[PDB]
Amino acid sequence: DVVMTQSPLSLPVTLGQPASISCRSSQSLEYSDGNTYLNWFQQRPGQSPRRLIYKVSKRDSGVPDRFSGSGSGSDFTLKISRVEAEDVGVYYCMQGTHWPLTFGGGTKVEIKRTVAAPSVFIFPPSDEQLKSGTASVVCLLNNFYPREAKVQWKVDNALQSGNSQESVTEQDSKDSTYSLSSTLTLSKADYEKHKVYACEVTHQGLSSPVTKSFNRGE
Amino acid sequence: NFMLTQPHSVSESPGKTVTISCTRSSGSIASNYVQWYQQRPGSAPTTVIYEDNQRPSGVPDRFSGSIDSSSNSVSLTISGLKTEDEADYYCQSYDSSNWVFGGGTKLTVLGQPKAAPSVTLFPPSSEELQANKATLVCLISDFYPGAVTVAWKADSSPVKAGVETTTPSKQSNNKYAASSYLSLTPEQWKSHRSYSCQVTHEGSTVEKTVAPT
Amino acid sequence: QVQLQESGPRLVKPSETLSLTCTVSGGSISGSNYFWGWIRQPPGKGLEWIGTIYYGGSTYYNPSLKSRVTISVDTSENQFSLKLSSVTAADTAVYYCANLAWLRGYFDYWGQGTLVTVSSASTKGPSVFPLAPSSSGGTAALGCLVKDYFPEPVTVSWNSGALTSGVHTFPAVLQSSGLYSLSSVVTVPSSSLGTQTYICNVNHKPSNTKVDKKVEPK
Amino acid sequence: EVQLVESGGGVVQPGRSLRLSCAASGFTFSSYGMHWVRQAPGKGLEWVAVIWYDGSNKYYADSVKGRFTISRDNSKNTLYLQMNSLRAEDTAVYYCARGPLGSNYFNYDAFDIWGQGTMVTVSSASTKGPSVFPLAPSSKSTSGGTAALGCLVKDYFPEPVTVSWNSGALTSGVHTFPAVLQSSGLYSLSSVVTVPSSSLGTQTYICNVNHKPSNTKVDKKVEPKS
Amino acid sequence: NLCPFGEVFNATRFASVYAWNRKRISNCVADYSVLYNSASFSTFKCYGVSPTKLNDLCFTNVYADSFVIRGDEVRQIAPGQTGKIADYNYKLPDDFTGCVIAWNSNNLDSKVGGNYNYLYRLFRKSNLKPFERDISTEIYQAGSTPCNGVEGFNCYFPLQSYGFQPTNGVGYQPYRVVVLSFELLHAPATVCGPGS
Ligand SMILES: *[C@@H]1O[C@H](CO)[C@@H](O)[C@H](O)[C@H]1NC(C)=O
Repeated sequence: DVVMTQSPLSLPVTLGQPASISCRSSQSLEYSDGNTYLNWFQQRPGQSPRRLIYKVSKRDSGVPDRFSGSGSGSDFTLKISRVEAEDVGVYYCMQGTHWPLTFGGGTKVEIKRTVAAPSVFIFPPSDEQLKSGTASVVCLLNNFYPREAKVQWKVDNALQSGNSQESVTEQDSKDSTYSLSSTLTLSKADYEKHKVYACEVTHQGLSSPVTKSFNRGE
Repeated sequence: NFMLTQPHSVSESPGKTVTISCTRSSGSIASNYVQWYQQRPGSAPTTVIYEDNQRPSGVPDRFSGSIDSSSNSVSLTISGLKTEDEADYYCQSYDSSNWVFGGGTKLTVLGQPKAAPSVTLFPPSSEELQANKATLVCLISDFYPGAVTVAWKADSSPVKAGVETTTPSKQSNNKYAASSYLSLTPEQWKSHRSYSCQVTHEGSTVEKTVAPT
Repeated sequence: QVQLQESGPRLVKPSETLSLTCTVSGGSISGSNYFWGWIRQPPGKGLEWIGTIYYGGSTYYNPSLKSRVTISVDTSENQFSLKLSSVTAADTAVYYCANLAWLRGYFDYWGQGTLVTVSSASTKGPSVFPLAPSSSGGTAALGCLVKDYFPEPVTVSWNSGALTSGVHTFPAVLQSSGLYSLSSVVTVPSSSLGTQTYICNVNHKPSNTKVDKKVEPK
Repeated sequence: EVQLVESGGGVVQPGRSLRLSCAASGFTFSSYGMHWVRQAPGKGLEWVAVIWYDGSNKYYADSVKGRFTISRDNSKNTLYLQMNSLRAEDTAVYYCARGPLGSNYFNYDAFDIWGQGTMVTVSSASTKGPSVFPLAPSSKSTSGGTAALGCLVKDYFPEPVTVSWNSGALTSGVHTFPAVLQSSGLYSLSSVVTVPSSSLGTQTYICNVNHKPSNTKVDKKVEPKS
Repeated sequence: NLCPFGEVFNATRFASVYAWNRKRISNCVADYSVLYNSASFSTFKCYGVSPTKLNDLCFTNVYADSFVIRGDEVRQIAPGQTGKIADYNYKLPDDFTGCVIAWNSNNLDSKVGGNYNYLYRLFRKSNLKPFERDISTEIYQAGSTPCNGVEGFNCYFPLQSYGFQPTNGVGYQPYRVVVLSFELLHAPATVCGPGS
C-alpha cells in the first residue's frame, strides 16, 4: 500500500510556541489532475476525528488560521503557529486517491512541562483478595511530567517478568502530569512463599532508581 | 488500406440462427466502428447494424452485432431466421482515409433440400473455330443453394483473363443454374493440353475437363 | 428526410469520361454537415467505395482510382458530381450516391442506383453456334451459344415451342469486347438423340435477326 | 446541521455476525459517497470500506474483504456495514465518514464529517461483574502530609465501568486508570485518590463502582491497616 | 469562449501511461465535431453515447485523460479489457460512458536511438481500480525472499521503458491516447456543444 509515515508520536509543545508534524508517503502523492489529496485530521481525547486541512494546504471551515498545511511530492507538514491548549490530542494524515486509502500512524501532542519526579507508593494485597486465591500488589507512580518511566518488580530481590501490567493516565489538565499503576499478580500460595516485595522506579526526575518495598506481616 | 473478408454464402432454415463473419486483413477491426448492410436484389443496401452493436430505427432485434478481437473479426447474427431475411449482407469500416466494404455474403433461408450442382463443359465447336474464335462454356444446373463460385485452369495453372460468369438464376425446376465462359483465341485453345472448369458449392468442388484434341 | 437521385448517361464509350450527378432533395448540401459519397458495384459483385466529399473542402478518394476520379459540388443546384476519366470495360457498374452523418459513420440515405455500361458497340445481331451434345445416363445436355450482339434483348425458343421441358436460357454476359453473349441449354434423353431433331429459334428484335440453328451430335 | 449517528455495536462472539447502521441528517445523503473507518483501542485509524454516491461501487480493505459488505439505502438515508465471521483483530470503534460529493471516479477529497462511532468488541468472555478490593493506605502510601488510597476493580468482561469516590463528593486528586485486558479476557482497573494523612482517622472514604452491562453496583469502604 | 481541447490534443508534451494526466474541462463550448470528423485519429469510439449526439449535449464536466502507449496496447484502453496496461497502468470502469481517441505519434515521440522517456508499469501486487494512478518505484517482490528495496536481485524494478524507434513495427510505435469522460450530475451543465 501507500505507507503514510507521521512525525514522532510524542510531540510535546510549549503553549504559545509554534509546532509542526511531518507526514511522509511511500510514493509521491500528486494525482493525475495535478492535485494532492492529502488530509489532516485532529482527534481530541475521547472524540471522533475532525478534518483540519484538505488538499495539502486548504483549511476546512471553522478551523483557526494558525493551522497550516504545506508540502508537495512525498513530504508534507502540518504547522500550528501559536499552540493553544485546545490543540491537544492525536493528528492523523491521510491520502485520498490510492485505493488502500491508508492513514498516518498518528502524532500525539502533549503540553511540555518542567521535569517532575514521581511519588511512589506501594499497596499489599487486601485480605479479601487472598480468599480468592490470587494476590495483587499495586505500585503507584504519581504526577511525573516525563511519561517515560521504567518500573521493575523484585520479589525477595529476584526480578519478575511476564507477571505485571502497567497502565498510565492521560495528561492532566492543570499540572500536565502523568500517573502510572503497575500491578503484580501472584497465586496466594506463591505470594506467601516470599516476604519482601518491592518495585524499583527509574525516571529523569530521580537521580538514582528509587525503591518502594514492604514485608509481609510488619 | 485494408480488406474485409466474409464467407461467400451462409444458409439455414426458418427460425434457426445463422452468423456471418467479417475479418479485417490488417489493423484491429476494433479500431473504428463497423457496419452491416442488407442488400436485396435491385435495391440500394440498407443499414441493419451500425457502431457494431446498434440497430437503426426499423431494424428488428433479431439482428445483433458482436466484436471478437481475438480473431480480428466482427459478426452479424440473425436468430429467428425469417424468409424475408434472405438477402446479401455487407460489412464496412473506415481506417486511414478509406472506407472499405466486405466481399458480401449471400444468406439463404432454406425452402427446399440442398442440391449438388450439375456441371457440363462444352468445348468450342468446329463452327466457331473456323470463325477464328474459341469459347469454352460451363453450364451449372440444378443446385438449390443459389450460390456458386467458378475457377478456370489450363493444366492446373489458373486462368484469369477472359472469364465472365452469370450470377445464378432460378430455373423452371425451382432450383438454380448458372453459366461461365472462358473466351480464347484458337491459337491458345490448341496450345494447352486441357482446360478445366472448377465449380464450388456448399464447400465442395466439382471440376470437368475438355481437351483440344 | 433526405432523398438522393443519380443522374447521367447509362452508356459510355471506352476511353471516354464517365460523368454522374447526385441531385439532393430535402437537405442542403452546404447547410448540412453530412459527408457525401459515391459507391459502385459491378454486376454480380460486391460494393466498392469510390470517394466521399465534405463541403468544408476535404475530399477522400479510393486510392485505386485517385488519378481518374474527381468529385465536385455546387450549391446553386444542390447536387454533387462524379467524373471518372479514362474509362474501360471494367467500370461497368451500378453507381450509387449515399450520405454519411460523420466521417466513420454509416451510409444512411442512398440513391436508387444507375447502371452505366462501357462499350463502343453499335447495334449488332447474334452469331449463333451449336453446343453439340455431350454428358449422366439418358440425360445428355445440349444447347445454343449466342455470341456478340450489342443490344441487350434476345429471346430464345426450342423447336418453335414444342420443347420446353428441361430448357433453361441463361442471363446475358457482357464481354470485354463490349458485346453481349448468352447461351441456352436443354437436357433431353440420350436415347432420343438419334431421331428427334433439336432446333433452337433465336430472335433479336433490335438488329432484325432471326436465326434457327440445328444442334447435332458429332 | 450535518449529523451522522452510528449504532449497532457491542459484544460479539468470534465467528458471528453484526450489522451496523449510520443514520445521516442535514445533508442530501444521495449526493455523496460514504466510508466506514475503524479505530482499535489505543491504535490509529484504519479505512474499512467505501460505497459510491449511487451505490454503484464498493471497495474494501483487504483485511475485511470477503467478510464485510457495505451498502446504503438512499430512501432512508442510511449507510450499513455487514460484518461476518468476526475475528478478534476486528475489535474497534467503527465510524462513518462522509465521502466525496459525486462520483469517486472524479471527486476525491472526502472525510469532511464524521459520526460519533459505535463500539464493536469481539470476544468469547461471559459477561461478569467486578470484584472490588480495598487499596488500604499504609505508612507505605503516606509519604509526606498525604495518604494515597484506592480501589482495585478486577475481573469484569464488558468494558464500561464507572467509579466515583464518596458518591461524587470527592473529586479532587482522583485518578481512575484506564482498564487493561488481562490474560483471562477480563478487564482490571484501579481507582486511587490522595487525601490529607490527618483525615484517615476522622473522615471515611468509600469508592462506588457501577458496571451497567452486568447490572452490578458494589460500594467498598477503604480503611487503614492495623 | 471555446474549450481547450487544443491544449489537450496539441500539447507538445504528453505523459507516460503509468503517470497519465487528467485535465478537467468546464465552463466553455465544445465543438466535438473538430474531433470526430478528423481523419487523423487512428481510433475513435464513444461508449454509452453516439458521437452524433455530442454536439447536441450538455455535461457538468468533461475529463480528458492523456498518455502514450504502444500500438497493440490500444486495444486495452477500452472498458472490460485486461493485460499490462489495463491491469497496472490505466483502467477504465465497466460503466464507462465517453470516447477513447488515439493517434500514431511516431513522428513526434520517436527518436533515432529509441525514446526511453515513456515507461509502463510491469508488476503490481493487485490490479488498479478504475482511474487509479500509481507512480510508486518500490521494488516488486515477485519471490518468496524479502527484498531490502535497495537492490534488484530476484526482486524487480516496477517501471519498464518503451523502446520507441522510428523503424519499429506499427505495433511497437508510440500512440498518443486521449480519454474523454463525461460526467452528468444533478448540477447545472457547464460544457455544451454548439447545437445544444
Ligand atoms: C491540433 O492541431 C491542429 C493543427 O495542427 C489544430 O487546428 C487543433 O487545435 C488540433 N487538431 C485536432 C484536435 O484535431
